[PDB]
Amino acid sequence: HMRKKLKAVLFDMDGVLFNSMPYHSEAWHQVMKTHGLDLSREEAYMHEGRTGASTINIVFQRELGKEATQEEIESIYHEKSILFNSYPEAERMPGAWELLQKVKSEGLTPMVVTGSGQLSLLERLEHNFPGMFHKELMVTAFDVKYGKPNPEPYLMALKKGGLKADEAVVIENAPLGVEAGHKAGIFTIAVNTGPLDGQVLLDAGADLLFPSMQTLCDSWDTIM
Ligand SMILES: [Mg+2]
Repeated sequence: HMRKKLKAVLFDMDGVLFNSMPYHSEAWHQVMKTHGLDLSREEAYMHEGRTGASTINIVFQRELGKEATQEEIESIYHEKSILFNSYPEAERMPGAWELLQKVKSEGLTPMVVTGSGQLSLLERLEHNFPGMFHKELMVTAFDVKYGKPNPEPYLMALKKGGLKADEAVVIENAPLGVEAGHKAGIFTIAVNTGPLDGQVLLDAGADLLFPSMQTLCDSWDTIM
């Protein structure tokens, strides 16, 4: 019955639309090294979904026992962007385009809800997923004060789309993201695209779990 109440599907970008997480984790790891801090690739994955600013500050708290200054945030963030974009551009997660076609064909509105401030990725959405997304139906780092795992971004999305929590579904791949969608009170589907135990996504409050975007796409008509 939830099924025909649906009006919008809310996608995270990294690890859901683009296969960028290998790169994000590498870039975080490396830029932290340069600044003289230990952030493993694995921990970088655990931070997926946060804004850059929130990530940097938390790493500073866990490692040095203090806040990062505003200048430290901008400086590390700029460098992280350089490192990220110095890799061959991230490609589409297999299945993402085909699922978006299924979503659109069912008359549903695609939205992006992301902690990303990476303009290279944000501006590539249209080129990769043509006709799917619009700026006014997106939430990015630029919109939020807190970001995931706070529900704030997902609540902003509902409002931007003029939706009620029961008129939406969230597609997330990372625990902080699942958590934010869940706390926004939205039915949340986890897709385990990363190197994580699918359990951690269930623990974060995911209503359904899939191993890949392809599997999710294949089972889209089964979902209720
Ligand atoms: Mg993600």
